Amino acid sequence: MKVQYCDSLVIGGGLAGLRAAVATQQKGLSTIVLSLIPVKRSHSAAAQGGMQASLGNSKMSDGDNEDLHFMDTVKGSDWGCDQKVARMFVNTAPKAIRELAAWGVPWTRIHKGDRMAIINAQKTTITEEDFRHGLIHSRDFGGTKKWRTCYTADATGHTMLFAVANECLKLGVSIQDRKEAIALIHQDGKCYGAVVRDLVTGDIIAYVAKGTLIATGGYGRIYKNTTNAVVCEGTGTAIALETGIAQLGNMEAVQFHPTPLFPSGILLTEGCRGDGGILRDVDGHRFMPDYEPEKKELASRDVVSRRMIEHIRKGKGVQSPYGQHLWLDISILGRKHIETNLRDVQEICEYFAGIDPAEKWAPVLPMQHYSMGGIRTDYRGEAKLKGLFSAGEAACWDMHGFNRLGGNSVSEAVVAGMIVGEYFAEHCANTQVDLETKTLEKFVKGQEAYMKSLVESKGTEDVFKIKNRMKDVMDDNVGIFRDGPHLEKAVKELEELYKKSKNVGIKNKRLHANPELEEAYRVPMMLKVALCVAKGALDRTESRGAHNREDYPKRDDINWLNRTLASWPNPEQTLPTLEYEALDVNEMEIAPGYRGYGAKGNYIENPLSVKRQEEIDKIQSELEAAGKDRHAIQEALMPYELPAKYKARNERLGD
Amino acid sequence: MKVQYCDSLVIGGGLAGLRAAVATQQKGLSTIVLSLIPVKRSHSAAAQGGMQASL
Amino acid sequence: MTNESILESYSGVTPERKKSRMPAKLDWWQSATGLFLGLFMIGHMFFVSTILLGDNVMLWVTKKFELDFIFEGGKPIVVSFLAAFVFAVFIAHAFLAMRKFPINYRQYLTFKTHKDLMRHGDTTLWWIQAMTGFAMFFLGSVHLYIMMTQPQTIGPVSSSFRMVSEWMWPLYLVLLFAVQLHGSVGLYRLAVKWGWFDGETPDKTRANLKKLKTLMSAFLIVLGLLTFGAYVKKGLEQTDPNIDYKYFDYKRTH
Amino acid sequence: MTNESILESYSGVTPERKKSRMPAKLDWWQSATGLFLGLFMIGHMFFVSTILLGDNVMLWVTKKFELDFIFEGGKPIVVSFLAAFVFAVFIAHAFLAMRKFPINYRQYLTFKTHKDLMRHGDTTLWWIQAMTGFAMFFLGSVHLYIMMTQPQTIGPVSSSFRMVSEWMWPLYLVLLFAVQLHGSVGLYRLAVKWGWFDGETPDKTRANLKKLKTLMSAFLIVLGLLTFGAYVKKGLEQTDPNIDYKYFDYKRTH
Amino acid sequence: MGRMLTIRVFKYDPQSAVSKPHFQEYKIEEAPSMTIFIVLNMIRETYDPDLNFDFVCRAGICGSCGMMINGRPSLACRTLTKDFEDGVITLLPLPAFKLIKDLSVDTGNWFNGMSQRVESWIHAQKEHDISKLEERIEPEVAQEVFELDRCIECGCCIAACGTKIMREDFVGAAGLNRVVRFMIDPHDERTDEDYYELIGDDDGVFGCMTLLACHDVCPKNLPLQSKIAYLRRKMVSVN
Ligand SMILES: *Cc1cc2c(cc1C)nc1c(=O)[nH]c(=O)nc-1n2C[C@H](O)[C@H](O)[C@H](O)COP(=O)(O)OP(=O)(O)OC[C@H]1O[C@@H](n2cnc3c(N)ncnc32)[C@H](O)[C@@H]1O
Ligand SMILES: *Cc1cc2c(cc1C)nc1c(=O)[nH]c(=O)nc-1n2C[C@H](O)[C@H](O)[C@H](O)COP(=O)(O)OP(=O)(O)OC[C@H]1O[C@@H](n2cnc3c(N)ncnc32)[C@H](O)[C@@H]1O
Ligand code: HEM
Ligand code: HEM
Ligand code: HEM
Ligand code: HEM
Ligand SMILES: CCCCCCCCCCCCO[C@@H]1O[C@H](CO)[C@@H](O[C@H]2O[C@H](CO)[C@@H](O)[C@H](O)[C@H]2O)[C@H](O)[C@H]1O
Ligand SMILES: CCCCCCCCCCCCO[C@@H]1O[C@H](CO)[C@@H](O[C@H]2O[C@H](CO)[C@@H](O)[C@H](O)[C@H]2O)[C@H](O)[C@H]1O
Ligand code: SF4
Ligand code: F3S
Ligand code: FES
Ligand code: NA
Repeated sequence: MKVQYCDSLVIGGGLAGLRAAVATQQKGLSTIVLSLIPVKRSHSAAAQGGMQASLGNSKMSDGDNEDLHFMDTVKGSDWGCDQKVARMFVNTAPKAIRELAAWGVPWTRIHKGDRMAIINAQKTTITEEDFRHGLIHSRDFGGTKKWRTCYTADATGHTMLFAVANECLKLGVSIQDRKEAIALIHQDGKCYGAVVRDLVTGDIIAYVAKGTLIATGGYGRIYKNTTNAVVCEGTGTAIALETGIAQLGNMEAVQFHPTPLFPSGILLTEGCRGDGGILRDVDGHRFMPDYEPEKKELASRDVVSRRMIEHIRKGKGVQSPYGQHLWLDISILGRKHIETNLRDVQEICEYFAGIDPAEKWAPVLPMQHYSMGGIRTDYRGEAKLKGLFSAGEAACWDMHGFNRLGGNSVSEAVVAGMIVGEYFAEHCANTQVDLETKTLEKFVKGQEAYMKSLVESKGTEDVFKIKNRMKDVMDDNVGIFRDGPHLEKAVKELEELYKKSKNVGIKNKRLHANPELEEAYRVPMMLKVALCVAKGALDRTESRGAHNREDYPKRDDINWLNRTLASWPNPEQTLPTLEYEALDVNEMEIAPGYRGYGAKGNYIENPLSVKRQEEIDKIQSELEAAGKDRHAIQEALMPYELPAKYKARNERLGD
Repeated sequence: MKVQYCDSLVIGGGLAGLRAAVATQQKGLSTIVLSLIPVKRSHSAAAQGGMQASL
Repeated sequence: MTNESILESYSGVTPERKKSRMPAKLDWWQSATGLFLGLFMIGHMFFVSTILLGDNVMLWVTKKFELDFIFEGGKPIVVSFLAAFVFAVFIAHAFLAMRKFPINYRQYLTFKTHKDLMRHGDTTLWWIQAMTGFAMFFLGSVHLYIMMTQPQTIGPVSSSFRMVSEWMWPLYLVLLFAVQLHGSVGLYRLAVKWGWFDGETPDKTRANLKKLKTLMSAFLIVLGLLTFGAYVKKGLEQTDPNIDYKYFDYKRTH
Repeated sequence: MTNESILESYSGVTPERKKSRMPAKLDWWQSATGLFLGLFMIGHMFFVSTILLGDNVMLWVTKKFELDFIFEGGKPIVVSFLAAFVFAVFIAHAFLAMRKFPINYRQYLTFKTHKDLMRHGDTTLWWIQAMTGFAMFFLGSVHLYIMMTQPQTIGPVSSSFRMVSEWMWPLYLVLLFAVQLHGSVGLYRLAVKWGWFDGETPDKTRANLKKLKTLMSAFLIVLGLLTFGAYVKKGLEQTDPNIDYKYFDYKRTH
Repeated sequence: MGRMLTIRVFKYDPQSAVSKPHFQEYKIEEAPSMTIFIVLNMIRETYDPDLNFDFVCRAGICGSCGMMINGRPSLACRTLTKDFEDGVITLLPLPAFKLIKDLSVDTGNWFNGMSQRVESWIHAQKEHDISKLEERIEPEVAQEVFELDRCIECGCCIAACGTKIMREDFVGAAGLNRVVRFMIDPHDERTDEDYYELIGDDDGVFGCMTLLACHDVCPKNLPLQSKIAYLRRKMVSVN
């Protein structure tokens, strides 16, 4: 039997996994990072919008602080997030940016002077004073009043990922790519590592550790149309689920992006509409103003996606052999503007769409983009299965609730990497494990037998036909608009698809470097993940954040002010088990209310919310009258925890 | 902490250790042989008298 | 061998534990010798082409290089020293540049295959650099030794004799294309290798250097072929069996 | 490039999944060309030394190589083909053997240091092989081209002219030691490399081959120096400015 | 219609004793905006699930899909079939990298090795306090660093380099670019002498023969030509 030991095992080489690895390795814990691909090719590398952090450096960032970032996050989540976690996040984001700057990330900097900027409420001139010169800049992104999105020109995710990966190399972290975790090793409610398949040699290896962290990204590829890399299939999510102990949170909470290139799904940055991009229908008609007279093109991304689908359903979509879509017209911004401020988007439409944006319109359609759902953890990042931690998009630390803020996800990956990294390091250093070879052998032999059965299967089902049908079902029934009737149909078909995935037969019999065998074990995993999404969507009878039920259009703060928890305790069951974790309004710094975007009074108020709100207004007034600072007031409203190393306050321009 | 696992650990790379390693390795047991020096330099190499066996 | 060279051979570093600076010096000298030869050849093509302006012209130029304004009829031995010097640089350059040839079957096969698959101009041109370089080991040496040992046989008449009667034309014809291709490509790569003229628009500079390289080559090749014909034509007219052409030009002013 | 060469370049093996046989063929040809040149040179030294037996002797030998017994006064062009052939083998050998030179600073430094530390005869001799080989790129080419293009100028009189008047003696003196050292060491290493004569007592055979190598070298060097003096002495006596020595020997029987 | 494309692919499984290197052909009907990414996946799902290849972002951002396409190392996800007026496309794995199988090679681990070799990370004596204002940097400087930091470690400049193909220890264009990227970063305190200890040898900057194929194939259009020359001038002047 092959066994590899390390004090800290990290599964996933994206921003979250790599940053967590730095945290453990820097304190002498031997750590290994497993990854399907070279770590610098992780999906994190595709982020071009930026990272949200309340630095307050630039003119449009002036006055920004943790409180403002906190409120944008909570309201954006439509109150589905754990507010204490959101607080840990916003207070740490500034230091994540600064640490990365020290690590060489080439953040775009502010230069003194005036600049022609688009405010879309007063596209005037912005002035940056001399004392702001040379500091980290920020741009308009995510719809926040305060511009706090930091960026490195047009490749933020790329430069951030490379810096953290390079730090891992500096520290001697063991990076092992083309290695896939296919099962978690656990006993007595504790996680001791993972069974890993070497994608090149086909060897099945047991990686044991005092602590295991899953940072495998999102599960967007269960959909046909997604902005995600082809490796975002949620297998990390599935292996946690298949332990029968760890739970997944809000899997039905999936966010879509309104303007990805159709049908590829290649992203066309938000800056397009932010600059002046125009959405047009089959007749070339600018339709957003018809639905949103005020906001128009610049409405909340959440609203734009809905309007786009509505417009298509009204029969105004463009017919295509790949389906219906709409148009994105950016030519109107002028060739000059495009080649100087959107040179990146121009290259995309040419290299893939084969069109010059300064002349022709780009086909677009809303597609799956971010996974708020994931492995459920406490504020420390630990799952119900002891010793198993999770961070990044793969988790449901839940700072996002039912709607993640644009720019908060790459921010979370690094921040969680830092915070969960500390708690994870502490766990690995202080915990003591009992590694029984009997158990290791059972898991390793079990997977070797599984691989053999797949290769020997005489089943007649085709894995690709099954995977492709799953993706259509998800797109057709679990998208922007959902209803009970269609969701019930989706669940039944997914369950049938799952049963058939067990009768798959493959042509190539080899155990090594076999992409067909890889699909044979990944697809069944994706189906169980899809089932958690679809079933969670069917059972959640309300509309909240990105989850829109046409048959239940209102946000129900009375019956659904909670979090969906999915599990799969019995390996024989064909449907996930769903339970609910109620959100305690008493522990909320901000009581439920109007989220800011969308129709007003579209939520069923909870009497407890009103009570708490009054309680909050009272505490504020009293302390505020007593001449107390925002920090002391915050503590009085909702105290939260932070590792000692990150307890410090964030110095800002002007203190 | 640095840890290395194998099913069968052999300490000593002379005739006895190496022959025992063959026994375990041939049946699929991952085995490691630890030695102070390259195994072919073990004292066993100095024997010039011979090996007793009733052929 | 010295103690320091032993310590460097065995440790991989100098006694101060630093990497040798020799690789840097060798790189510098390879390019320096290359630059010298490249410029020298341009001047060489202009002087040797004076034959196109008339026998009296090149004859006059020839006498100047022999320090006419210092010695009576000039001393041919001056050209011998000049030739010896250029020969030394020729050898030093070949010695250093030779380090860059594919050196075994594997390297040769894989590079040749890569060159044909890529169809990349600057890669193909390096191959030409290597080929012409190897060829000049044999072609250039012949010419250099003769110029060094028979300087008094240089002239509109004597040079034409060697060209035709001594059958040097086949070697000159091949050497002409070899050294011009090698030389122009080399000067071009030298420019982009060290980036002396990069400036603010490197891609434009390179695009211009490539054009200049082609023009220079075309012009010098034409000029070279014309000059070639001149020497050949004259050599074919030397039919008087009673005239000593080889030393004719010398037998004019000692 | 062919599909097979692409498959071999990218996979490291032939389409049949076997290692290329080219390395073997190249090794064979390197030695074959070396053997040819080594033997050729021995014969060359005997025929060029006939000058020691008298002008009429070498003159007679010279006419035979020009196929005297087939053509009137023999055709010098015969020697041109002979020279061309040897030149081709010369180039092919240099091309193949060149693969064995130290090719970068590190290799040069470490080998040179090793050679001086070891004070090992056969290792030092290889260094001499490499040095003399590199030197002949320049020395040998000069002589080969001339023999190929001016075969009618070979003779007890004409050869002495080139030797002295055309200043070929300095090149011949150096080339003499270079090719003899290179040649004898090469034939010796060839014997122990392929072990043609190993037999039952390899160490004795090698000990004898080394002795034979030294004797052969000594004898041929002496003979070479005597022959050198002969050509030089005669060349120094050609003082008649009215006699065309270069083509004298040719002007005897067309 | 959409014209019939002839896809010729290199296939070889070094881990299988019976595998022999060879080409396999496929007939694919071209479609609008079709890329090699779409072509290879069509082949995998409907014609030959044996074929190995690596795609991740399918947007030309991650550097995963480099391969020889009609003799030129390119990003398959960014290559359009339309651009081949002939309908014949030959795919080979990137040379100069360890072959895994068919079109799949190990670029990732060679790059990690390269990154360690040139010590690809900020070298600074003191750690800046992350709870305080960041050190100021001129915007032009940040932009210059970003330009060289755009490298996606695709390996195209490594495979395009005849020098690397012949001499495997050569650090490559990507390695030379990485050195300059830190050289011009004010945060890194290394001097010219420090960099010389890294690439001041025949396996480093002096091993470059200026073939410039790296510059001409780089999908990110990095200024390799001028940056390598810049480095060469500085390293040759050390001491
Ligand atoms: C898709 C996308 C997302 C995105 C964005 C643009 C695009 C095209 N732009 C953003 C932006 O401007 N601002 C922002 O805040 N977020 C943006 N996002 C979303 C964001 O990039 C992601 O949420 C974030 O990068 C997620 O990071 P994370 O570290 O969590 O994950 P990852 O980068 O996807 O990497 C996952 C790793 O897991 C390995 N893996 C997966 N499964 C396995 C198994 N079974 N075994 C072993 N390893 C596994 C992957 O290989 C990878 O390394
Ligand atoms: C000394 C001697 C013995 C001998 C002999 C001639 C000499 C000079 N001639 C013999 C003969 O003709 N016939 C005969 O039957 N026996 C003869 N002997 C004795 C015989 O050779 C020995 O008894 C026999 O070789 C012992 O074999 P064994 O496999 O037991 O041991 P070894 O060869 O000495 O190797 C010991 C290995 O252990 C490693 N080592 C030791 N300590 C450590 C620690 N702490 N950690 C890791 N490795 C360790 C050594 O490195 C070695 O490989
Ligand atoms: C009049 C004769 C010659 C001229 C004008 C000349 C000129 C040049 C020039 C200008 C360069 C550029 C050097 C550099 O990039 O640093 C060059 C390169 C080179 N030369 Fe020559 N050369 C001559 C003879 C030779 C000979 C005899 C050889 C034989 C070994 C040779 C082999 C090479 C090679 C292989 C290169 C490429 C070196 C590299 O890639 O670094 N050259 N030469
Ligand atoms: C200081 C050294 C040199 C001197 C004095 C010199 C002199 C001459 C002279 C006088 C000629 C005319 C024909 C003749 O007299 O035989 C000539 C021709 C020629 N030389 Fe040189 N040369 C020198 C170096 C070189 C070198 C290094 C090369 C190239 C490796 C070279 C290449 C040629 C070529 C190709 C021709 C033919 C010109 C034509 O036909 O266009 N020479 N040289
Ligand atoms: C009349 C001229 C020459 C003669 C008589 C000659 C003869 C030989 C002989 C007999 C060998 C043995 C080959 C073997 O071991 O397979 C040898 C080796 C060698 N020769 Fe020459 N050679 C001549 C010219 C040259 C030239 C121009 C070069 C220049 C590159 C050269 C470079 C070498 C080298 C480096 C070796 C050693 C090869 C090895 O170690 O495998 N030779 N030569
Ligand atoms: C078929 C080709 C060859 C022919 C026809 C030939 C002919 C001659 C002749 C006639 C001489 C006398 C001097 C003169 O006429 O200039 C001579 C001398 C000489 N040759 Fe060759 N040779 C040939 C090849 C070689 C080769 C390949 C080498 C060595 C690389 C060589 C080395 C020498 C040396 C060193 C001398 C001086 C002899 C002495 O002074 O002892 N020859 N050759
Ligand atoms: C172009 C000048 C070359 C510069 C000199 C240094 C590099 C070349 C010599 C070192 C490597 C030896 O190179 C080896 O030569 C032999 C030629 O007999 C080649 O042999 C191959 O090409 C030659 C020439 O097209 C064919 O006639 C032959 O049938 C074919 O098998 C080997 O594929 C090559 O690997
Ligand atoms: C002897 C013939 C050599 C065969 C040709 C192929 C091998 C040699 C060339 C390839 C390697 C380059 O070799 C490099 O040359 C330079 C000469 O300028 C040497 O330089 C060293 O030796 C030379 C000669 O004694 C000294 O004048 C110099 O001061 C010293 O630093 C380098 O230590 C060597 O590594
Ligand atoms: S320098 Fe260009 S071609 Fe080379 S790895 Fe980087 S992005 Fe790819
Ligand atoms: S192609 Fe290679 S030789 Fe230098 S110029 Fe680029 S790294
Ligand atoms: S798949 Fe990422 S660049 Fe091609
Ligand atoms: Na999530």
